[PDB]
Amino acid sequence: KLQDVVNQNAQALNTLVKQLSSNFGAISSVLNDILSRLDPPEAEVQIDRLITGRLQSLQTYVTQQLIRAAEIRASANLAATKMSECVLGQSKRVDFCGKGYHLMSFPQSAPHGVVFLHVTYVPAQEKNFTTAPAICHDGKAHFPREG
Amino acid sequence: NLLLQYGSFCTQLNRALTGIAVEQDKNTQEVFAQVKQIYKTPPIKDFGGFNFSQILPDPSKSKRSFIEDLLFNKVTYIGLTVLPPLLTDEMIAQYTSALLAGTITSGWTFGAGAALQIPFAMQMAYRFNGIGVTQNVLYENQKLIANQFNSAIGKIQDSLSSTASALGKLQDVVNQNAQALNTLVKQLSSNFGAISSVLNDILSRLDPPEAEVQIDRLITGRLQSLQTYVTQQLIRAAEIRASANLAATKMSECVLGQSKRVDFCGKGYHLMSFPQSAPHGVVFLHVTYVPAQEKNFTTAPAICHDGKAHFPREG
Amino acid sequence: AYTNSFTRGVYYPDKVFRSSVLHSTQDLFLPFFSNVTWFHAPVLPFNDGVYFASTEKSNIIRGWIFGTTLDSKSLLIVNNATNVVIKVCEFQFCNDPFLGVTFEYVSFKNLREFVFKNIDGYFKIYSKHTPINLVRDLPQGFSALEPLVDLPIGINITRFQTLLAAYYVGYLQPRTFLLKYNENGTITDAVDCALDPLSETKCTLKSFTVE
Amino acid sequence: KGIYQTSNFRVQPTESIVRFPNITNLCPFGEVFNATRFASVYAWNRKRISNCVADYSVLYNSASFSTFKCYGVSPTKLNDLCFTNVYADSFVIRGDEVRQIAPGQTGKIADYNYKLPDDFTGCVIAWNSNNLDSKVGGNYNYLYRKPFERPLQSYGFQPTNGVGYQPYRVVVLSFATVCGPKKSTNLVKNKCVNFNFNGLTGTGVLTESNKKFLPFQQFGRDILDITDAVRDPQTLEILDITPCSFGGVSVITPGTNTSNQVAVLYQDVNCTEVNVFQTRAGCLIGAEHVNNSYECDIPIGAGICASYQTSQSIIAYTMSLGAENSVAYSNNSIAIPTNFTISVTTEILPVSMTKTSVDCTMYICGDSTECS
Repeated sequence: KLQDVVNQNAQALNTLVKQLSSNFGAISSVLNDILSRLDPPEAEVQIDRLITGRLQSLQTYVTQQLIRAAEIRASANLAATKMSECVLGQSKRVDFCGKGYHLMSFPQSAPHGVVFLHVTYVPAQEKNFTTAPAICHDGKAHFPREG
Repeated sequence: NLLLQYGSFCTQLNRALTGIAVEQDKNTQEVFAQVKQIYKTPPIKDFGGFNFSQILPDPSKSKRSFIEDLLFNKVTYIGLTVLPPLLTDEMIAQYTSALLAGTITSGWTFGAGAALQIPFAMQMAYRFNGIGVTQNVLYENQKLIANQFNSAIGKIQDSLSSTASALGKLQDVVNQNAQALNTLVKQLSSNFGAISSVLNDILSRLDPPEAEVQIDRLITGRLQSLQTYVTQQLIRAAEIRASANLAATKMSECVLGQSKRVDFCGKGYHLMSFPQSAPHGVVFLHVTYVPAQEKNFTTAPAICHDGKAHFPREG
Repeated sequence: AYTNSFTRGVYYPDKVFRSSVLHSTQDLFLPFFSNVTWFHAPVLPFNDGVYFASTEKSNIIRGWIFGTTLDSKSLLIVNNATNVVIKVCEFQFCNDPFLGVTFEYVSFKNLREFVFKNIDGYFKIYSKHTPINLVRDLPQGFSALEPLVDLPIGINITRFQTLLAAYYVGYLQPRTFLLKYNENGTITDAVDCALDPLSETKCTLKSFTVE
Repeated sequence: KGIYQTSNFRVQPTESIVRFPNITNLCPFGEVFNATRFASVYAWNRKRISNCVADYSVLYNSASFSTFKCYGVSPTKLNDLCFTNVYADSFVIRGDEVRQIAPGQTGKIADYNYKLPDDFTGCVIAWNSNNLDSKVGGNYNYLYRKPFERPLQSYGFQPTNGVGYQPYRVVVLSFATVCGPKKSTNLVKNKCVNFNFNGLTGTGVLTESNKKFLPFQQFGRDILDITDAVRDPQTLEILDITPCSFGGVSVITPGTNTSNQVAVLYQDVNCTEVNVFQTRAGCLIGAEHVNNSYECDIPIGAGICASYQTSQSIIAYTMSLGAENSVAYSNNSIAIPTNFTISVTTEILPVSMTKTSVDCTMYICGDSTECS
């Protein structure tokens, strides 16, 4: 997950920088060429094409950043809840603290994220028994208080 | 030849939609794949009188439960393609049958460790103990609680079968995707200020040094419409993910367990829930204890016997 | 005199087949529940297009002159005993025109409905035969008109005269209609979107059923 | 290790077909070019050529006229063109006047008898008339004196004379309704082809359909106005259009540092169209099917997964959901754990993005005020 988030930020910025090399139908992708090869009244049409291109890219990138920021906040609020419940307490919420009945967890810092060591209790060696839902004594029924 | 001049805009959309497509298998696993074994039901249905023949899979058939086939009946080419789900519905039927067969034969323990057998009335005697009802109230009522729940499952057939609007959310999600792809196709016929939407006729009608400007208007319009569709798809997928994560959370607490969270597992004090698969989604049958007929009594916070005060231990 | 355009003058907009679909379009249509000028038997303009609906036991209405002067300054459309002449010519009619008791073509109990339209330099005709008797006027059922001809002519048609007991005329208006094509590819129903707020809703949902 | 969408592939069309109606209703060229007579050079006579097939390929191929020469058109291309409305003008005159049959000219014909507009787009020709319009008593019908302006005397036209005095049956056709024949071609079925019906270009697998168009209908449309069907204009039969077979081409691999053989997946195509194995997800190639099931290593779709295994190969299999387990339930049996494990288990969550900021003017317009 963390390496994926770092990869997505890298791919987004790497795409965004690569867009500067693209023509968008201008006579060159090098802005300084357009500003020196052609006279301003001619050149401005090509520059307005290139601005329209780069601006569409920037609005794309910012929209991808916002859509991803909403995902990272949904992750951060889930993390904050797991830290409020599962570090600062013992959540009875089954499988909210990794596989098992839950005891405690320890947070660890990580680059752009957090890691939890969840200390779960998981039963292991079982024996199978004859059971009864309650037990008679004097024809009155007795029930277990716990177990 | 012109589309290449616009850079990564043909790549990053295919990447973005692949990022959705990979995640849909993930959402389906985060919800349903919460068990590491496919549990099998026993042949005899001696669940203390609780008739699950309507919610377990029918072996005579796809091997789905009866209440699932109602759901499958109730919910109804030019460059776009729908990839298949990684998990076919005849596998989601096995996962939901495993979750269900575990919940029946073993209650919550198959969420924690190995599945442990426990007789179903002896499980319900815990489910009651978990909502502060002492379990003598279960066995002293077992034949009635069986009849209540059998009857209540009976109303689920009628609720899903007789009413047309019953699956509003799944039909809404299918409808939104239908109208999105329908819009995306309609937009190909839009002029965007070119002399036509028929790209072949533009090339037929005008000199290539001119026709490039007409084609530039169509490419600009269509690409902006594709980005619109992809952005709507990503925003919609973020919502379907928040729904799937909530479903996974419910399946973790409310199928594999008993959530004490009031009005999370539907209304009432929650006992247990049974999942059922549905087209593009999931259904939960939340079984909840709702208190029904109250008498009104005089009360006192605590009582005095010897000048000593006494308080209720567990009441 | 006048009578009700109850539900008439729907025609197939284009040479397209569409099946079990609620396609919606704008064209020159007879607006629903308009009043037609009814004639029992007379110059009439041709404002944009004409819905036309004569019923006669022997089809004595046989010729219509469509043009600018109706005289020697231009379509003579004329049915005869086994043929249908059409030509554009500068020609003439009398102070009381009647029939004695550049193109070419060949073809009460009944009502030979038509719609006549000139648009984009092209003039065209559509038809239905009407199997059902009612002596009063054009029935309250539904029926769509199929095409019969087209010509390019380049003439700014202004008005017309029809020669021979009744005929009816209603001018077309640009409107959005929604059309119920059935399985067989025939129009079974239509909604005039401008008629009433319910029609403005049907043309919003496409569906004939509104929840 | 994984699966990667390397490419998208499309079946290219194997043929191009063009279809139009039966080629009836031609213009009456024999009423002008094959006529028994032609009008005086001072009085050229006009007829009409419109609302017809104008079969100009017959005139462009013809050797009977000395030259069917055009003032503003191509004679071989004219069968593919249309004139707004065509006038056919005809006259008989001495062959010495044949040079006058052109725009921008002088003499008794071109400036005083059979003159033409300076901008006149039209095609003109003549057939030699010493065997057809001259006579040994003199061809007295050769009378000669604004554009087309239909004081004068007969030309000295004769059959035994030289080609200046020998007459010719001259005519020309001027430059909607004067439209040439649209060329049909043979039909094709069940192959991906380009097609062009009456005005309907496209590309697809054509197939004979069971749909029932009304007698006036020519195209079928789907719900989203996708062109779904057509009627053939020569045999009145109705075709479905299926789009040419296309899909993604995903490549399936173990890690490169574990092996180099790869399996290729063509999504949603029949394998015939491309070892080989059909799946509900598409056609799979280079992998091989097995009856066993395993935990899903690389996903294919539709319940199929692939992995690299034993002599090694890429196998593909219906995925296991994990091992199955019947629980030993009864109305009286309980299993209780007697011992336990304290499994420490990791969970990981991202918590922040790279806190980016952008100088949007440096990105859009870096180093230029003229851009800014």
